[PDB]
Amino acid sequence: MKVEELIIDGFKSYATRTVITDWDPQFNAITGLNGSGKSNILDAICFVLGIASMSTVRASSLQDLIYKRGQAGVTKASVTIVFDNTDKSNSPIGFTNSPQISVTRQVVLGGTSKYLINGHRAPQQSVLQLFQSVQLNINNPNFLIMQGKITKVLNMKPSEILSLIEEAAGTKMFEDRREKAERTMSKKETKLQENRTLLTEEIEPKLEKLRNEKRMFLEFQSTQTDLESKQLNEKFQELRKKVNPNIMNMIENVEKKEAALKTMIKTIEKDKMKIQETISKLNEYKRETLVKTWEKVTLDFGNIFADLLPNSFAKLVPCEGKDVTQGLEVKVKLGNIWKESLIELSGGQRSLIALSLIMALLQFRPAPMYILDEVDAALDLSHTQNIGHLIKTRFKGSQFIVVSLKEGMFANANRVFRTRFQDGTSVVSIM
Amino acid sequence: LSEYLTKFQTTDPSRELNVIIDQLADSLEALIDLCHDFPHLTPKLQTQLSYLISSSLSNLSKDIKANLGGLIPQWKRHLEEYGYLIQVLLTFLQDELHKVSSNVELFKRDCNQMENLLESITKLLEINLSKIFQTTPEKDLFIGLFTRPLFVLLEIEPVTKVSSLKMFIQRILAMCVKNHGQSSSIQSSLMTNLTYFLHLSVFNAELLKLLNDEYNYPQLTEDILKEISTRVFNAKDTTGPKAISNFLIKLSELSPGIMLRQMNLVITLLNNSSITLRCSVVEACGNIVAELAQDPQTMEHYKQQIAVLIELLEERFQDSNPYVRTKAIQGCSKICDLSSKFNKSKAKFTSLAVRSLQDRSSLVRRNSVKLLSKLLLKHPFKAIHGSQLRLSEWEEYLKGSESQLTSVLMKLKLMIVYYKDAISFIKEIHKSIELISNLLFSKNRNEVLESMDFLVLADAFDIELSEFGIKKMLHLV
Amino acid sequence: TNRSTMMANFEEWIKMATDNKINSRNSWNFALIDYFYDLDVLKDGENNINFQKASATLDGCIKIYSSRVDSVTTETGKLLSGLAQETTLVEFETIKMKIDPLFK
DNA sequence: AAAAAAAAAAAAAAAAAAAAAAAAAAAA
DNA sequence: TTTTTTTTTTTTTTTTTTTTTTTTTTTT
Ligand SMILES: Nc1ncnc2c1ncn2[C@@H]1O[C@H](COP(=O)(O)OP(=O)(O)O)[C@@H](O)[C@H]1O
Ligand code: BEF
Ligand SMILES: [Mg+2]
Repeated sequence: MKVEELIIDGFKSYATRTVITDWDPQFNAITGLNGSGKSNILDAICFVLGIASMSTVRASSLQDLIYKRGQAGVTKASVTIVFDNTDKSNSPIGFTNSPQISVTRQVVLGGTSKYLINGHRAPQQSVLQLFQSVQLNINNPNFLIMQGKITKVLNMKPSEILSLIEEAAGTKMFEDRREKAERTMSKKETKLQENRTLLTEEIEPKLEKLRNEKRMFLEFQSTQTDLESKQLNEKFQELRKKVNPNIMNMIENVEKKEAALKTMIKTIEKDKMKIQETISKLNEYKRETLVKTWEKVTLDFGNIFADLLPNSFAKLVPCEGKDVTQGLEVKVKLGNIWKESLIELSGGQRSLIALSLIMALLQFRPAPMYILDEVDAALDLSHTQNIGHLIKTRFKGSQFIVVSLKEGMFANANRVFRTRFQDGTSVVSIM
Repeated sequence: LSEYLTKFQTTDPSRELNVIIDQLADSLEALIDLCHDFPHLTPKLQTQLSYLISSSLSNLSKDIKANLGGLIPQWKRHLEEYGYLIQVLLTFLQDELHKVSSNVELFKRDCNQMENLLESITKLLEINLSKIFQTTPEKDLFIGLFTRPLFVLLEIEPVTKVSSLKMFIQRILAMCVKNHGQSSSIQSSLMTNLTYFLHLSVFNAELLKLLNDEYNYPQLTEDILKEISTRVFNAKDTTGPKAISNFLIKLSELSPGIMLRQMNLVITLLNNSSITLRCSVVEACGNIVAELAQDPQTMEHYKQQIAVLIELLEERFQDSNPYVRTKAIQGCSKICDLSSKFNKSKAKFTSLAVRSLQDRSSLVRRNSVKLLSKLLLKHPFKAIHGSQLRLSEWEEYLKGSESQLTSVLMKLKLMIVYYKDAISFIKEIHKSIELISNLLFSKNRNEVLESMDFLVLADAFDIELSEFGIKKMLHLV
Repeated sequence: TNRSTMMANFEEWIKMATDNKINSRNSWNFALIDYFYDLDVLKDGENNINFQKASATLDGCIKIYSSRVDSVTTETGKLLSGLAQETTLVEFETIKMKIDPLFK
């Protein structure tokens, strides 16, 4: 996606309209004092993507994301992100013809999460599929690491590791969408059955009623041609109760419309059957796609962990007796012995394992951006420098936004953004 | 004939085409067989065949006009096959015309041959055609053979859009309803089109206006209005109600006087829960009064009807939804924009507006303030004694008139009544200005702009409290 | 040359589905469900399924299905409307509504 | 005796769809 | 300039998704 500018207005510490540009699409680092606003910048980036879990980014509701709740004068908080669509390979499916895409999220004391795409109002869903189509699914992230969560990566359940694996190769964004499609189709079949019930319950007896009214006219027509004597005139006068002189046109129109309705219903059923068959073949295919993705990610994970620490290895394996689709767990080997439990590993070792997994996922399919918050918290200076050098040189590919407090990673960073809490708000400067 | 219709509904040509041309200028079956293969036959020969049949039909119409026992059965039979053939032509032309615009050069070609056939059919229909078909069923079937393809063609939206074809169809239907006594069938067809489509309400209204104005035949539109009043709708579609609302609005804007006759029964539609229907009824009443206030003979004839419509207009300000109130406010705005009588109704409008300024609906508030602004701009109290109103000055003039107080008695009584009405109007305007200054701090940008415009107009028409609002406006920075 | 036309129609239909421009009127005009059934459109150059295209096709198919269901429902409503042949006033009390700049 | 996963239902809140009014571009 | 069409933006109503408790459960 290659974001090039970020606009923050009224969001947490950034009360004034701060626009930060010149994003080098190779390596971006953010530095500053404690409480400067680097994690606030990351939180603002997370906000525009459409995060739903409010407890994630240091908040309880939508009101506290504004400068000072609903008070202090600031009433609206807007976050704007602008990417670059020069490369059409890594472009949204529905926005391949629109370069320089922009996404804005605004929150007001009255309103809730107003979304704008390219200046036009869009629903929350629209931005959700927009960001999911480019692997930026923030609800179940594969590129996002918060502050203090680097050591807890190995503590996630096997189901979440499986979801992390599925985030690659497009396996994700498919389970939830099939589930939503099934819910929508089940809801629509209730209405379809309702329409069929009214068609077969009330309309048909009216069809026989109008057919009975049709015969009466055929006779009454002859009676009229003779009239054109007194007893026949009296009979004609008495029969002018259900004659319905315009029965022919009305019954013809009703029959034509009913035939059209039946054809539409039959085509709807055929479309339903085709959709179900397509979904079946699609998930049968994604099963093997997941097999390939798991194998490749496991091999890359092992290689990266072997490279990071010379005398260690790692792998991803299914459960003790369950298959791959049930869940995936991490196994580590030190020296020549495997470790039964991962709880005895060091914090630095856990951080290295998490980084190796993230880099394996990048090597399989690089996400447009990778965001890291205090990634070197439990890593020594040598490991921090090695990680920074490897990110600068070997991995590349994607755009890295790393918040670091140690010189090891931002010494060689291609672009550096330095934050100061100047006067009530936070400001960002180059280098 | 009947077997031919049953079969048609259930279901190198160039060499024969030249033969048919010479013969006209078992050959009858050959022409039908040639005409039955239009979807496969080349578009080139279709134009020539249509021109030939149009010319032959026009020549036969001219011959019939020149003639009028005689050879009545022969001419009747010949007209019967010609009507069947022109129905086949119309059906085959609307075929693939439904396909196109659902290319454009074929569209123009089809439309052109269509207007040719429309001139041919109008020349056919201009004759009396009454004595040749003694029995009513035969005439009904013959003219249905003409009309049903016309409605099937009107089903297509560009056909309704194109003015030439629309006018030709309207003229055909007007002539039919005027002379062939098929009001019931035409009304039923129009009602089916209205209830099944949304793009034919304007067409129906224009056809009814043409029929009325140029044929002196309001029976069809009165029957249509009665049927619309007596119909009931279901909640799920709302498309029938929307089409009926559009048709009513168009008919009110075009020809209000004729529909005034059946508006007494049309009012019963307001009891329905249809928002569109209620809005259409109130807007139609407003349009009728607005376009009938011009004619003094029309007032002298329909004082009671206009009064009851206006009274319903004031009374409809109270409803759960704001849309009917907004439509009533536009009706009142049109009435007050009219330069005419009913100063009592104008004062009632002023009172209703100042009372409804505090509505929870921003749209209704905006429209009430706009109504009050137009009232200030065209208040009747400006013919004499200037056009500037001031509370202290008017009170001083009233006190002077009271101190000074047959012909002289009535003059003083009228002056006192006028001064009291002016004082009441100025008090209501002062209250409205105060309320609008209070309300100015509102979220709606359009509401703020229109309240500012009202305050500016009130300040221009010098008022003691206007400066108050002016200061409020200064506070809008 | 059918492949190029199919790709163009697929692209425009996916764009329209993303733009949320599909409704009941244009339901029976753009039938991409047939293209969804023939998965050759949503394949890469190595006979692999492009799941972003698959998700787009699923979204379009569901939207078109919902639009067609709504069209059937309104046609049925029209049929019952064509075959089927108070006290809306409310007291005005319920219609009542019931320093910031310089302070800011 | 005692410690922690887990299925389940209703209340509140975010959000999408329907419907009409206002504003800018386009054809006659 | 006048009129039709687009489209965007104003509420109102309904829909969907959240988070509350409420029990229910089994192995140590
Ligand atoms: N809703 C809020 N309103 C006002 N200030 C906030 C809000 N949320 C966070 N802050 C302030 O912003 C700062 C964020 O610092 P942070 O970016 O986490 O520092 P670092 O980047 O060094 O981790 C905190 O010190 C906090 O006081
Ligand atoms: F806990 Be060690 F510093 F990795
Ligand atoms: Mg932080």
